[PDB]
Amino acid sequence: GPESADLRALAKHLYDSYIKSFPLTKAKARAILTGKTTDKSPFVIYDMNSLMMGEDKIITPLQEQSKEVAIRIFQGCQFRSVEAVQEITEYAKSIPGFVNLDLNDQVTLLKYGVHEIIYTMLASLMNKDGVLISEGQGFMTREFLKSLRKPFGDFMEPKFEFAVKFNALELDDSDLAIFIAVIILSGDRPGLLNVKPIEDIQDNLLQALELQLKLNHPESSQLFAKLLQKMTDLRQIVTEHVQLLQVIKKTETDMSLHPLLQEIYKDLY
Amino acid sequence: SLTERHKILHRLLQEGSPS
Amino acid sequence: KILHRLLQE
Amino acid sequence: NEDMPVERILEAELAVEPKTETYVENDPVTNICQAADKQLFTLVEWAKRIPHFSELPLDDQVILLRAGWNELLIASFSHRSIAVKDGILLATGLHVHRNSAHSAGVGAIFDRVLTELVSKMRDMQMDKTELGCLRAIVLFNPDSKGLSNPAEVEALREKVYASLEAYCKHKYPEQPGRFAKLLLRLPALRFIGLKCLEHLFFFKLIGDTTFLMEML
Ligand SMILES: CN(CCOc1ccc(C[C@@H]2SC(=O)NC2=O)cc1)c1ccccn1
Ligand SMILES: CC1=C(/C=C/C(C)=C\C=C\C(C)=C\C(=O)O)C(C)(C)CCC1
Repeated sequence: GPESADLRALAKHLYDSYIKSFPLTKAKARAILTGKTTDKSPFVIYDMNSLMMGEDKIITPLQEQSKEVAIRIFQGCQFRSVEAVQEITEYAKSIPGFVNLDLNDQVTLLKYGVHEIIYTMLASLMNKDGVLISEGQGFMTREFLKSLRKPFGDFMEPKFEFAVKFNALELDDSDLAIFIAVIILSGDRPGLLNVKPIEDIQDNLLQALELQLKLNHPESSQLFAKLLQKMTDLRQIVTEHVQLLQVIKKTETDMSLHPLLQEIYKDLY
Repeated sequence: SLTERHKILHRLLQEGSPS
Repeated sequence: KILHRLLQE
Repeated sequence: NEDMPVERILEAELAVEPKTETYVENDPVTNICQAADKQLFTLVEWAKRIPHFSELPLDDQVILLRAGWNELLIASFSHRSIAVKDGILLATGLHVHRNSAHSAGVGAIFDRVLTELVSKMRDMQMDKTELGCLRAIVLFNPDSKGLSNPAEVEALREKVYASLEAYCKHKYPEQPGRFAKLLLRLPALRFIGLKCLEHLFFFKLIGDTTFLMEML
């Protein structure tokens, strides 16, 4: 139809804006994970010894001392999130129509969307053995993460299990760009004031995603529906992590949350 | 209110990320 | 239990 | 292309809930719980009528229903409540209004049902065929632990996707985004389903409550 060329132009705009906002693409992460690159430097962390050797090799850089390992790691993930929220915010602001939304609604969409996107993009950095860290400069094993003391040894496991199944869809960065846009423009977030303009933008993005998938994965049947079904798993990943945090805050001395994450998580589910 | 409970996101959305 | 029975019926 | 006919799914849906439940002339939780138990029995009946469900290993049939009854029931009562004002309509004919849901300490989840499920189904005029397909999608969940053949369950799920898609195309050709909008009701249903299961774990735990008990 005559909607098709604007839907491809939209896909392309989103991809270009994705490349602008997210330093480590899936394409780059895969090159690293499969060893393809030649600037292939990843320091591998698989036990306490290698963690000590590699920790300084791993942004906002200083040294608050004496915390145990599990906590320093859990909190490293937190600071990665802080950075991710900023990249995602920039990306969101490139989606046509987004910055024209009520600013309350922009906040709400980011508040409830950032973690679903974070776990989506974390998949791009994962294989069944571990995850890339500090933009590809390190690699931390799944077994190492799982060996941490309760309750920190199981916080990653639902994310690896999601990633294994997500990565089986074989999406590329062009696909991801549109899917992430779809997640941000979610009209079911609590407390939205103006649902209709959000859903109108989302409908257009969803048309763009279906066309992208059909063209880019011409032999993958019902790829579109299977991808949209992943938004259900993502919602559960997030709500289960929120709950884990609630235990932790009621039972772990005083790990304080970064203020950006304090604001995100305050009154979230 | 909402934006008041989200000062940082509000600034990021309107101004961008400071260096 | 019930579920099993109810299915086979 | 109807290795999963939408006519059958609509049949399976129409096999529950008639006009005679006018009324029979509060404790919302026991009322809701009583409706749940009742509808659990008709759920096996529903499932039997969903194409190829019965053709599955029996232990599989058991786990699919064990895993999804929760969401399967919430989906049904929510769609039934499309015309009601600030409440839901149980399968026993009773209303539960929000104030008694707040009075019973379950206001928060209850309001989510109203905003993220009922109100959304109302605004898009979700039809019963659509509702039945979504329930079938929830039914055929191949990540449920214990499945002998998950790829067969995935296959069935994917047939609902194609058949529901074909249906929305034919029935609603002026709404090319309709099929996606349907699938996008599922994340809220999952979240609500999880919170509801915790509340029941709690009510079971304190003794606030038969088939339902088994399911828990
Ligand atoms: C395992 N890696 C890779 C990143 O892995 C992540 C896992 C989870 C999140 C979500 C964070 S953690 C939290 O409680 N809230 C959040 O937003 C974000 C990133 C790292 C990275 C840096 C240091 C240590 N390890
Ligand atoms: C309402 C309600 C809840 C319902 C839970 C479940 C598990 C099933 C309801 C089934 C019905 C309502 C079937 C029908 O009407 O046909 C819970 C306890 C979470 C919290 C209180 C609000």
